[PDB]
Amino acid sequence: MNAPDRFELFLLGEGESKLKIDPDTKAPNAVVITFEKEDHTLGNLIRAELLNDRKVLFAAYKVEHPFFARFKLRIQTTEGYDPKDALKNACNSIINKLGALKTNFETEWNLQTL
Amino acid sequence: EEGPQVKIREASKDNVDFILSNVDLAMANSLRRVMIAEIPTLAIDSVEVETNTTVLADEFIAHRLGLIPLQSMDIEQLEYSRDCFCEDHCDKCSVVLTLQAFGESESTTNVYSKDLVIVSNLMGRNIGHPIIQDKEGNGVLICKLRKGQELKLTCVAKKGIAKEHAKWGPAAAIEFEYDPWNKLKHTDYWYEQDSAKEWPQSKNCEYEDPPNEGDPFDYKAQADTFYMNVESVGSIPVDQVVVRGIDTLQKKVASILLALTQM
Amino acid sequence: TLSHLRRTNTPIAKPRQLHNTHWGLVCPAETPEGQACGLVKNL
Amino acid sequence: RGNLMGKRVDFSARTVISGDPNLELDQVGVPKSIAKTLTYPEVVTPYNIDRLTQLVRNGPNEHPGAKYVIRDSGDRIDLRYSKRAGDIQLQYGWKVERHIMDNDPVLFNRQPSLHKMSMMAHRVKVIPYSTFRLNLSVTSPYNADFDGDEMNLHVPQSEETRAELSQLCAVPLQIVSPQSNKPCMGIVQDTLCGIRKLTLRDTFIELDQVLNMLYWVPDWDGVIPTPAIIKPKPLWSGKQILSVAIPNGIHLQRFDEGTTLLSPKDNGMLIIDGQIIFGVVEKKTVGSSNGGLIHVVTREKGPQVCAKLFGNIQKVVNFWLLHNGFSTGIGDTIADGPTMREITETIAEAKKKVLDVTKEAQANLLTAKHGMTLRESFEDNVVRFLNEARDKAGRLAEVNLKDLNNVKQMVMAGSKGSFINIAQMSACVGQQSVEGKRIAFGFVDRTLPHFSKDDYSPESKGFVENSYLRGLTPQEFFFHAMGGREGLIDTAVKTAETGYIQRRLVKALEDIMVHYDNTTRNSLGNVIQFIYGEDGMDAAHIEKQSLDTIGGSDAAFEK
Amino acid sequence: YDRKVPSPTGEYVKEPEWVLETDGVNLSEVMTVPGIDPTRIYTNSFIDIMEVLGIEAGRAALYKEVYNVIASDGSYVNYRHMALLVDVMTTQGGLTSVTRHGFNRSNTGALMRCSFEETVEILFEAGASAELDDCRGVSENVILGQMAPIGTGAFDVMI
Amino acid sequence: EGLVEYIDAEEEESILIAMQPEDLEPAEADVDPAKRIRVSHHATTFTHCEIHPSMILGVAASIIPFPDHNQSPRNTYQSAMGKQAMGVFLTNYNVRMDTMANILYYPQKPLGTTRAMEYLKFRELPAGQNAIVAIACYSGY
Amino acid sequence: SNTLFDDIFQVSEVDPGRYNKVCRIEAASTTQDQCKLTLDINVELFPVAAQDSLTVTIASSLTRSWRPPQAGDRSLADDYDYVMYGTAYKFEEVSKDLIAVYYSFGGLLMRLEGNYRNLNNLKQENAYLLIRR
Amino acid sequence: FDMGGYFIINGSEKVLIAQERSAGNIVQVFKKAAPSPISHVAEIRSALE
Amino acid sequence: ASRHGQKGTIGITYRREDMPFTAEGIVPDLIINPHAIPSRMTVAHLIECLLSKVAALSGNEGDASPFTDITVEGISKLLREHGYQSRGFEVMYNGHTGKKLMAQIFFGPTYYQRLRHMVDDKIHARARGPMQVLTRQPVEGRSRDGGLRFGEMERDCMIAHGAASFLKERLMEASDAFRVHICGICGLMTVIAKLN
Amino acid sequence: QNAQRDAVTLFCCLLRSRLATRRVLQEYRLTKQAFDWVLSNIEAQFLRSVVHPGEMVGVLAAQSIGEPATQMTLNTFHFAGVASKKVTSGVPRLKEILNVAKNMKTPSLTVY
Amino acid sequence: MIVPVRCFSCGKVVGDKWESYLNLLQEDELDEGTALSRLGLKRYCCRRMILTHVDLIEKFLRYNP
Amino acid sequence: EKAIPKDQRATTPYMTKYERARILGTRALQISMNAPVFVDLEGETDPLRIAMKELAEKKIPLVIRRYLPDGSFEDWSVEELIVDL
RNA sequence: AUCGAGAGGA
Ligand SMILES: O=c1ccn([C@H]2C[C@H](O)[C@@H](COP(=O)(O)OP(=O)(O)OP(=O)(O)O)O2)c(=O)[nH]1
Ligand SMILES: [Mg+2]
Ligand SMILES: [Mg+2]
Ligand SMILES: [Zn+2]
Ligand SMILES: [Zn+2]
Repeated sequence: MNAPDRFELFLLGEGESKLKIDPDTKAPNAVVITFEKEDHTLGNLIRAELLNDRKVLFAAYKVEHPFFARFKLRIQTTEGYDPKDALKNACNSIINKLGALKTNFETEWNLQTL
Repeated sequence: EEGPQVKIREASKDNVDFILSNVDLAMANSLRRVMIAEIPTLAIDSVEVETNTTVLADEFIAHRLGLIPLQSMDIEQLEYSRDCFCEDHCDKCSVVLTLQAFGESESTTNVYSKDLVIVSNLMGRNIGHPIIQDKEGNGVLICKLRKGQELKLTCVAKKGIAKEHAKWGPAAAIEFEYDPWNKLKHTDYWYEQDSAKEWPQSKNCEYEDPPNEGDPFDYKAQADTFYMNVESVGSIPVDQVVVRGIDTLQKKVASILLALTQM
Repeated sequence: TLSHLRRTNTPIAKPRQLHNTHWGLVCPAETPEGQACGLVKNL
Repeated sequence: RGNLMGKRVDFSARTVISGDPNLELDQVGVPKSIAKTLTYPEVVTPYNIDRLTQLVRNGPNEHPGAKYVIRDSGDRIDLRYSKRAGDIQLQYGWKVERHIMDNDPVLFNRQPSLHKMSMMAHRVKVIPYSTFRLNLSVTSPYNADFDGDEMNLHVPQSEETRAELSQLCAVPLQIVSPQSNKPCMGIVQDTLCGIRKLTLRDTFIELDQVLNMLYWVPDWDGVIPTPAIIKPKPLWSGKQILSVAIPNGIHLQRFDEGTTLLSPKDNGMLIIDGQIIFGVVEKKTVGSSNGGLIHVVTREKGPQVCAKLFGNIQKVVNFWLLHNGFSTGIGDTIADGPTMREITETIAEAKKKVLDVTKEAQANLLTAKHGMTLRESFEDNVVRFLNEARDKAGRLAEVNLKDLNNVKQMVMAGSKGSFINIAQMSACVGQQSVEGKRIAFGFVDRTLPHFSKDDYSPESKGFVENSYLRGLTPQEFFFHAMGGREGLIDTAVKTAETGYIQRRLVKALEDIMVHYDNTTRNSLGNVIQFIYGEDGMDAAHIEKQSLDTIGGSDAAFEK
Repeated sequence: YDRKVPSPTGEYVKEPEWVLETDGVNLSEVMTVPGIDPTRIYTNSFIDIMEVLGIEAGRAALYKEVYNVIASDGSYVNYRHMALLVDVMTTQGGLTSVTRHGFNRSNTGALMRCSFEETVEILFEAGASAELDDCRGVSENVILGQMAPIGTGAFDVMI
Repeated sequence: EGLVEYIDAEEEESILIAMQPEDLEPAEADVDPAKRIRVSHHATTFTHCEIHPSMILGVAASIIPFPDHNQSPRNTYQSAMGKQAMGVFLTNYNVRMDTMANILYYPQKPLGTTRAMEYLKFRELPAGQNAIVAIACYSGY
Repeated sequence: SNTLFDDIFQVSEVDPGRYNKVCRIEAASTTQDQCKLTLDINVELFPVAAQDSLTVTIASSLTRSWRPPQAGDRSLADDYDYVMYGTAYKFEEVSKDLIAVYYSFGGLLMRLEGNYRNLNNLKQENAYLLIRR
Repeated sequence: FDMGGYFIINGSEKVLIAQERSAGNIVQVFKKAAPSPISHVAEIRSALE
Repeated sequence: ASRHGQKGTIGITYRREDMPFTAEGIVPDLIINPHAIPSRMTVAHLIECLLSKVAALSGNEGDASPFTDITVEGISKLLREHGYQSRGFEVMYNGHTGKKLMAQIFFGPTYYQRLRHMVDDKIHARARGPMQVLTRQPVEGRSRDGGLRFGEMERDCMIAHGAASFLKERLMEASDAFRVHICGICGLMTVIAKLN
Repeated sequence: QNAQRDAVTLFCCLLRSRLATRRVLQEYRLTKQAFDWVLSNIEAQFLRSVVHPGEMVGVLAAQSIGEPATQMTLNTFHFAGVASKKVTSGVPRLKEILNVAKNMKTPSLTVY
Repeated sequence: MIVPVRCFSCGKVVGDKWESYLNLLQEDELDEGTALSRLGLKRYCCRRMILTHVDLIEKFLRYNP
Repeated sequence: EKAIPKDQRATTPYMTKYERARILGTRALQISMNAPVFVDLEGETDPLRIAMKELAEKKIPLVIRRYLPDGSFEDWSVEELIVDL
């Protein structure tokens, strides 16, 4: 009865938009992005992947309260490299691994009987 | 083929068992979380009761009907009511079910999901067909009736995801295990005498090399190669659960790529 | 309900202590805390 | 007493409470419907009118909102009815009864309130669900758990009322209490357990984790510190990142048992500027102890900084803990095959040792200890041979618990459990007692009617050879029951007694206060002390310090 | 007993002593006995210490005795508080118990002594002696709904 | 047929009661270390035997599984709470009309029971569920 | 900048003091007689047995944030296996002429004792330890 | 499953609670408080059944 | 409640994905703290859970009759026969990361009770409402939209803090409060105020 | 002025034991600049340490004694093993003391 | 109160197995262990779902109206 | 009368936590009720934070009347009272 | 609504 609605874990309320990007005031060349209506499914996946890129000085994420779906991702990169480009590559990399994982599974599946 | 590597060891209409190698731990898990909670399915989400002189409470029954698995094959061509421009719902987005039974005999009268009747135009697609894996043809006993008792209701099955209500999950249980011999020192065995004799070796010990005491601890070695088994509840055939899994996860990565562009 | 119907009450030198003679007659565990503890008993 | 010394009040609210690690020490999570019920009257200033005209429009039904707008001419306007509720032009000097919003000062109290710390001002944080949420570290001054305890909250209605709340009653500046010249709050439960686990010299964490932890601290200056290990694989120590949570200019020194600036047991504590040099962080360090980290940080850096310190030590350790895990099984109460035999042959000796004394007393060769009865001395001897029996059996079992034993880890961490607890769970429950004596002959010349008459042996009178693991015998079960009742009884009797003592103390000192000349007086103006506490000093700004001129030889003093 | 006492060289050393321990109290009879130290003899009955050694030694044993309840238990409470209790029980000349007989008999304001115990008869003899009420007691202002002369209201604000 | 007898505390005063037929008299003629340590025979002049020691307990404490492994005041606490637990107080409940009725959707009989439940109608009318519990510091919530 | 100390020690004792990944080690140099070293080593990363002639150094060099190695084109004063980074925290005098320092590597402790450690290991929050072969 | 044993008064089901009292016609001696003249006392509460 | 006086309330609900999971992919309906085990000495709760686990595997009747011959050793033997570490432990993965937990977890079924006392029959909040006739004070009880007692014992805490204004305000603006006319000579409420 | 000298006596003993010449130069090696700074804190912190006129110490003391009272256990004791070590402790003792009770359970002389 | 659909803890449908279970017990005289095994209930959470279950609906149906 | 001259005043020159909590409180009431402000409000809109600023810069025109148990009193401007604490 | 009583929570 004081419970929030269940769809507020995935549906973006009005105004609220998926990403908000903020310039970090601590270290130079670092940024902090808030992700509305996401979680460890995505935060932990982007972060671990954003860490394979050797021009990424820093990358971490965190759900500040488990009541809400928003999580924060902080990225820092080498001079010359934009933090948003590092994210972009991070995503693409994932997406290609997944279209790979998918074709590989389908092929396997069809070779099975029963 | 280029990337992450999959190998089936068993398949049925209900389970797929596979090794999954050349992948990041964070991906394997992320995939399971999505596979559990985020792949769209059809289930009942409105019941309108005309008569319920049963032994059970209205919303008690309504609850049971939620959890009844329904064919979700062609789900991708059905809309969310929140989206669809209809007022309330139509055959473009929702599927209407009926249920009637009256107490006929002296003996107790049973009410099974096989008794649900689709009434919406299906527009020829594989949607809403209360999944029966039962051997005698009637799956999921909804409720029981005496002699003169009656139940007459109307259901509306809609597209949804586990995150909303757990009824909407095609998941069941997902077995997930890496590094069966603990070569990675990801765990620390609790014991009284001797670890190995005290803890049972997992079935997946045959698929990896023995640790060998004569070797120092490998500190570069990483979480890679994952033994999984995905079980399907019924609404989507197993393979598809993993596939729309891999897919919905790909789709939601992209929604971000996209979001970077607009702003 | 089964509990309530087998209850004892005791109005007003050591009336609250589980006395040796209770053994078998009055449950040694079941009694309310505080206030009227060990005065109210169950069989 | 019932309508003047205390009365039922408006603007006060009540619910079940729950703990929330991601909440600030001085915050309080207010369930949102409550937040929509309770109101603050606020005058209309050019500084607020943009927040207020907006807030009026939102109306009584959506959160950040208002009912009732009071104008001059005294007259109210009900924002739930009234046709002009989506109209309305606020004048300067009108009042708007707004809803309670994030960061409003509110009095928060748990009963019985017996204490200044049973009543603290918190910062509001409106939240979903119907429980007040609080930081675990404000658990103790309130003396509250989360097994269904319930707390009140009173909302200040006036400007200086709220001043008086956030300047006198605020949580941060109740951290260090005049009661005992020591902090009344500290790290507890999970965090206290984890912070030990985290700080072991064995605990190392690698890059991935380290970055999320760093990030978890909201004060963190964005500087990865250099890893203790940079050889084959950059690793950080638990001590290393925990230190990120501890501020600058913070010095602390301990020494426990075998502590030699080289802590060959990793005990004691040395913290040299924001950095921990050696020693496991536990209770004596980070509890509500006297020369502890909290005491120091409050005193050195201020309440505000110290308040946030709880926040940080939690956010990290809790995070670390989540990903390490911690449990406790029944396997954690099983001694030793060989150890069980020892414990058994240890009780068994104390059995014969009692036999012998008894056998002695029965043959009239027992002598009375000066000033006590013949039979009194026997009871004394026997009761002693049996307490020693239990305690020795207990230590035999404690010695045998490995460091990986979860029970033993909560004991070492000082988070929950004692020696007696290990003892009774796995060695031997011990002697039972009522009225300060071993079990009484309730039936004539025996304790239960399964015994013979004039039987004085251990088992006959309440000794419980078994442990909670092995299970009590029928007789033992009953005796222990008799002992337990006696405990429940005077817990019910204590709270009655002490509740009255408190009232009388309170009522008898009530009007004693320090006047504007440091003289201590009452309403009558009678001097009680001439200089408060004999030194004019405040109890909170005092700590235990060592008087160097007192001890040591006359040579050593001179040198 | 253990006893720490200055060695000939300066430092304190463990020097153990025989101490006699009694059931019952007759103080001014046993101190005058030959062979004992009359200077360090002690009794828990502070109500006797008060009687033989006067009010101050009373105050001192009373405190020592209250302190001993806390400490023996395992708790610590700063001295200034017990000192204040002990002082309050003692600034009247003898021992005033924290009881409707002790402190509440004092001639503080009627309104504030009535709020404790014996509410009505404290208010009867108040009407009978025509008592003047100070209105400096916390409780009297609580009762009147005014701002008590307390912390915040201990003074005045002015232009 | 004089196989069983009634006794009140007064009479209890004059009798020697065994605790179990076997472990309290088969004679004298090896041991399991896990088992709770026994008293003795040590008195061989019995007049009566307990029907069963567990009957010393009332109706509420009869639901507690392994009470002889619990510290006694807890046992008292559980008997305070057994009374407050939702269940199915009667079968005809859809027919009665009384202020306040609480029924569990899916009552389960518990997985560990007592022989006393059999006579207390608890597995027929349970109050409780078999929840898969995990003992762990997780979120810290 | 630059080295601060050097010597080949001979390990006299390896003790696993109630730990699993760490060991306190006892060693003395073979080149110099009045010199000794006690040390906490991560014995999962760099295993050490009794009488294992290790080489030991301190530096202060090869401050901002630590960036990941990315040693595509890098160079650190490491020709070595095991390498730590710590803080000096007591410089002790064992009278007449003997001196001893204490180092902490976030808890992994070191105690070194000699004399010609003279105009060398200052009050520096610096110091890296380097061990080889 | 209903066990009975309760009454019903104005459609409210009522339970009578057992009352503990001391038994009559039993004779008992009681050592009495030291600040009183009576050393011991024997007592009987005699009533008709 | 469990049936060993283990009270206590829900602090939060995680969906199945955020829960810790076993390798077979089981997940807890419930997580309780290892920290409410060792002071309370409720070993029966531990034994239940171990026993209950074997029932559920073998399909048997968990017998927890007090004074019987069943042992934690006995049970454990039976439990290892079904293929699990005999003391009730089980390797688990954190659900956020997939990463294996360092610590193993005692994990098994355990009879739990749902008691009366649910939050939404306690949440109570007043900000002015109905008043008693006699004392012009807030009425008693939630079920009637009443106030909460600010007791004399709480009034003490407020005095200790020195909060004089806030104490006056609780005891005037909230709750009571009234204006009367006083005789300057007699000092009584005799004055008839023909006010206005 | 006399009361003021006393109020401070004990702190000055600590003050001199610490800020004594040999120490200030040999143990903790202060310089003229650090030393005035030390003399400057010690004053400030001392003034910040004084009690505030206004403090309600009456109530503060009561609650500082009643509150740990409510945490006390064993109104018997663990002295119990000995049948004569029965010195009235814990809450029933507080009850006597606060009551100035003429007839206490365990009167005792301790004789030196 | 009728067999619940879907095991609580995991989500496997068990609501269609009550009839069969009662028959494997009565008709083939099997034991609840091998009964449960044969119905394809391996994980012990789903096993508890059916083994615990008490079918009170029978007694409810016994009231005439 | 009674009073006490600005000389021979024996009470602390420092403000007490209770003096300042009331001062802030009192000023916070005036600011909140639109009365004029004597400081450069660097974007502060909170009436109490504004009273805190006016304090830090000793531009609050109030006087404390400290009472003595005899009845006599000492006056202190908020200007002259030290606000360490 | 009020007076009483009883049950129960921390
Ligand atoms: O210094 C202490 C003393 C006790 N306890 C805990 C131990 C146990 O978990 C609980 C038992 O004490 P008690 O029975 O007095 O209180 P409770 O258990 O918290 O129950 P409740 O809150 O209902 O009074 O208090 C501590 O954590 N620290
Ligand atoms: Mg507690
Ligand atoms: Mg509680
Ligand atoms: Zn539609
Ligand atoms: Zn299941």
